[PDB]
Amino acid sequence: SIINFEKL
Amino acid sequence: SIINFEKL
Amino acid sequence: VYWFCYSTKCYYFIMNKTTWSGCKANCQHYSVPILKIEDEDELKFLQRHVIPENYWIGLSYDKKKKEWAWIDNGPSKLDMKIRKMNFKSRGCVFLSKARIEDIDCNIPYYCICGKKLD
Amino acid sequence: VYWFCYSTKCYYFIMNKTTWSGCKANCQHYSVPILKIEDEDELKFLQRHVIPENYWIGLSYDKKKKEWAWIDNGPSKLDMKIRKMNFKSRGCVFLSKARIEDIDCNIPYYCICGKKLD
Amino acid sequence: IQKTPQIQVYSRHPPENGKPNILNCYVTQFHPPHIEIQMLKNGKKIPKVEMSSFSKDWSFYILAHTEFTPTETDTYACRVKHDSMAEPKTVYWDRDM
Amino acid sequence: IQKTPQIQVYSRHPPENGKPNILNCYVTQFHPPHIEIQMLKNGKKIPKVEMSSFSKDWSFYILAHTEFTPTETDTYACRVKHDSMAEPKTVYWDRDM
Amino acid sequence: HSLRYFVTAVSRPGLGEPRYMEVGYVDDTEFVYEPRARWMEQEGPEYWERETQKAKGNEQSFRVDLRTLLGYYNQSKGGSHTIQVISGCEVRGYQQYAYDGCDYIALNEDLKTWTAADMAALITKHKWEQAGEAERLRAYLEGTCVEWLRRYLKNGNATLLRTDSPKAHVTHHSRPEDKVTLRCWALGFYPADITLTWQLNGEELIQDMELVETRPAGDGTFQKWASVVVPLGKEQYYTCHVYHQGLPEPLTLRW
Amino acid sequence: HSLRYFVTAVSRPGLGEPRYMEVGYVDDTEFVYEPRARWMEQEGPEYWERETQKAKGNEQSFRVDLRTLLGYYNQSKGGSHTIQVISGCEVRGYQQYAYDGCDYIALNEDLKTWTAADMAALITKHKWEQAGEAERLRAYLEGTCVEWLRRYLKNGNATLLRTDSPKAHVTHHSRPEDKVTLRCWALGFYPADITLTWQLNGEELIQDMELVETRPAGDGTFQKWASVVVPLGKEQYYTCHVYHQGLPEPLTLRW
Repeated sequence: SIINFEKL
Repeated sequence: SIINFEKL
Repeated sequence: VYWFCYSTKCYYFIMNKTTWSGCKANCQHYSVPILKIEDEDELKFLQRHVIPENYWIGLSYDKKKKEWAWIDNGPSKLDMKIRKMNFKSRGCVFLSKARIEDIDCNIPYYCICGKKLD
Repeated sequence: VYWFCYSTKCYYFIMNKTTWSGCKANCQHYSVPILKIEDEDELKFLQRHVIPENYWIGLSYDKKKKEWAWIDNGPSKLDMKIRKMNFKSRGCVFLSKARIEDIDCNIPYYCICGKKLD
Repeated sequence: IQKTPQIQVYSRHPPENGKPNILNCYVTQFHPPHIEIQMLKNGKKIPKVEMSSFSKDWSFYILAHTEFTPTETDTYACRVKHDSMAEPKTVYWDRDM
Repeated sequence: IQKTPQIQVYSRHPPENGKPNILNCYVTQFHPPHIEIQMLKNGKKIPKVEMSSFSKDWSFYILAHTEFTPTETDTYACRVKHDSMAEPKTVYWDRDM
Repeated sequence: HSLRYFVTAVSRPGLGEPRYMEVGYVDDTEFVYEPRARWMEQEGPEYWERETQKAKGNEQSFRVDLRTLLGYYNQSKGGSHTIQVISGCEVRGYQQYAYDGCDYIALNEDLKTWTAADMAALITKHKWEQAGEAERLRAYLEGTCVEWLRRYLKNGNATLLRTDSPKAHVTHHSRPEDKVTLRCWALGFYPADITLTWQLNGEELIQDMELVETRPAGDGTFQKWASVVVPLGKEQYYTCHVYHQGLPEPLTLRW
Repeated sequence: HSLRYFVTAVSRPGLGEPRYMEVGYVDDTEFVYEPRARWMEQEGPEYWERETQKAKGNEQSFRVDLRTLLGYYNQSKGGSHTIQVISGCEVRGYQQYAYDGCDYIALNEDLKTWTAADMAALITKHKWEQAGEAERLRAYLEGTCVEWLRRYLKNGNATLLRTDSPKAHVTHHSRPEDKVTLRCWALGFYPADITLTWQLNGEELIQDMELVETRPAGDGTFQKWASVVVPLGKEQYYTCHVYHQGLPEPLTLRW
C-alpha cells in the first residue's frame, strides 16, 4: 500500500 | 574601451 | 565538546551520546540548560549549524502533567506542537539537520544546551 | 543599534552613519572595539548577516607605519591584503554584503564592533 | 555516519534451568546495515540461528533467536561484528540480569 | 536603499569681494540618482547653472557651477531636493568657511 | 493509530544490484511482497500484485536515485551507500529521507514545503517544486494513505488494538561492600511503549537508574527493566512505578 | 595607476527607456561616445565607433537585465530601479555590480569565483558558471584591459601623472565665550587624495576635528580643510599637518 517517489 | 557583460 | 552561538543566545554542544536526562545533567552541570527552541528561525539556524546526527533538546512529555513541556516550562513561539507527536510511542524530542522528531528518552544521542544571553 | 554574534565571538552593530574613527569611538565607548575580520569564514558570515549597506571595520592604513594595520595591530588569517588596496586613494576599509573595499575615512557609514568571546 | 550497535541477550521466558528456552540477541541502533551476528554456546557457534529494519532515528535494528535451555554451568553470549567496531563485541548472557 | 545627499558650497578661488568668482555646489553620497539642484542668489533661482557619476561606495555625486562675485551683503546658497528628504535642503554659502 | 512505510535502498557494489525493501507498520507493528501480519492475508491476489509490482518499480527507481546521489555528492562507485525513506500517515503525514545515516530530505508540518539538510538535498528540493511533488504528495497522505490506513485496521483491529498488561516484580542483587541493586521488571506487555521509573520517597530517580532499551520477546509481547543501586538495608524507601496503557492504574512495588 | 569603467543603467518608467551611461577613469580621472579627457582625442574614429557601438550593445543588453531583475526580485514595473557596474583593472581587477544602492554581484580576489549578496544575485551567480563568465572575464582583465590601460597613459602620462602641490594656510575664527576655531586649509593640489590632520602637542586629534569632504575646484585641482576648536590663547600648541604626494616633506602649520 506504499507510494511512488520521484527520483532525486 | 569597456567590456561586454552577460545579461543577468 | 564545544560551544558556539547565534544572536541573542549562546550555545554549548555535547558530542557524547546519552539518554535525554543525559543532557539535562551535563547541560546544567555546565550551568547551561538543555536547549529550548524559542522561535522559528532559531530552529532553522540550528539544523544548519548542527553537525549531522541526532541531538536532544529539552522537549519532553510531562507524563502526569499530560503535556509536552519545554524545559523552562515556558512556551516557545515554536508551536510546532503541530508535529503532533504521540502515536503508540511517548517520550522526548531530538533535532536533525532536517528534523524534529520525538522518541524513546533512553536512546543515546548528542546534546544541545541552550542558555540565553540577555 | 543592536547586537548579535556568531561562534567564539560576539558583535555589536551601530546603525548610525559616521566617519571611521566614528566607530572606534562608539565602538570602544561600548568597550567593544571596531571589528577585526580574523579569518575566512567569519567574513562570509558577516556579509550574509549584515543588513545591506556599507560598514566600517577596523582596517586602516597606518600612514607613517606605511602599512595596512588591523585595529589590534595583530594580523588576521584573512590575508586578503590581496584586495591590493591602494591606488590614487589611501584610507580605511568597509564591508558590503558582497564587498570589502577601501575608501576615504571621513565618509559616513554604519558600524561593526567585534569583540572576542574566549 | 557510523553508529555502534547495541547488543542485549535475554530469554523469551524466565529461565527455569535445564528447562527449554528461546534466546534473543537484540542488536540495535547501529549503522551501517551490514552486520553478522554470532550465536554462541561456550564460544561455540550455533548453526541455525534465526534472523531478521531501522527505527525513526535511522538506526538499523535486528533480532536474532535460537532455542536453548539454561544450565548452571554452561553459558551463552552473542558475538556481533560491525564496521563500527575494530574487532567484534561479545556480550555474555546475564541470566542473573 | 535611500541615501541623504551631502551638499557643500564653496568658490573656485578665494573670494576677494566684488571680485568675480565661480561658485561650486558639490552634492555627494546620495541615492537615488534623480536630483534637482537649485542655484540661488538671495532665494533667487539662477537661470544658467551648469551641471554633471557615483563613487566606489555606489553613492551618486554631482557638482554644479555658476559664476558669481561676492558681496558683503548679498548672499548665495544651494537648494537640493531629493527623494531622501521630505522637503528640500538649502545650504547657505559660508564665505567665512 | 497510524500507518507507515520504511523503505530501504542499499547499493552493495561488486555484489550485484542494491538490496531494496519496503516495509509496513500500522503503528510500531509490521504487516508487509509476502505480507507478514497474518490478519493482512484477508487481502487477495490483485492487491498483492498491483502492490509488489510497485516495489519492483521503486527498486528500479531508487536504482537511479542511489546513483544520481553519487552524482550530487561527488562520491564514488566504491563503498556501499544506503537510502532510507519513511512514508506514512497518522489519524501528521510522513515522507522522510535519510542517506547513509544523515538526514536528507523531508516534508514539513503543513506538507507543501520541504527542508533539505545540505547542498545536496538542496538540489533535489529545488527540483520537486519544478515538479510540484509537494502536492503530488499532499494528496496520497491526506488522500488514499488514510483510506488504506483505516481500510486496514478493519482487517485486524482485533490485534491492532489488543493490549496485554505488563507483569512486574522486583529483584534484589548484592553489590560489594554493602550495597544492593534492586531491579524492577516488566514482562509480557504490549504495546512496547512503557515507562518504568524508580522513586526514592516519591522523588523520581533519573540520575542513577539503569534502564534497559525496551526489548522484544518473540511473541508480540515485550519485556524491559529498570535498575537502582540502593544502600544495604534501606530498600523499602525505594519504590518502582510501572505505567503502561493497559493498566487501570500504574503499578507500584517495593520487593 | 589604473583604469576603471563605471556603468549606469536607470529605468525611469513612463519616461521612455532606461538612461544608460559608460564612463572611464584612469584612476580617479574621467576620460570618456564623446571622450572628455582631451589627451584622449589622440585616438581616431574607428576607435570611437567600435567603441560607441559597444555602449549601444550594452544599453540594449542591460535593457534586458534591468528587466530580468524585476523578474528575480518579484518587483514591479512601477518605480525606477538602478544598476551600476564597475569594470576595471590596476597595474586587482574590477567587475562590481550593485542594484538600487545595495551590493549585488562581484568578482573575488582570484577572479575565478564570485560572491552574491542575496537569493537574487545568487541565481545570476549559478548561471555564470553554467556559462563560465568567470573566465570569459579573467582574460580581458588580465588581457586587453591592461593593454588599453597602458596603451592609454602613453596618450597623457603628461597630465595622467602631473602633481601640483597643495597650498595651506590656517585661519582663526572666534567661538563664543572664549574659544577660537582654527582652520587649516588645502588649496590647488592634485591628486585629490590628501590627508590633513591636527595635532595638539604631537597627539593626533581625530576626536574633535571637523574635516570637510575633500571638494573639487573646477580646474582639476582640489581644495579641502580641517577645523579644530581650541580654547582662547593657546593656539600655538595645536599644529596642522598636511601630507600630500607632491610634497618633499609634509607641511606643518600654526597660524
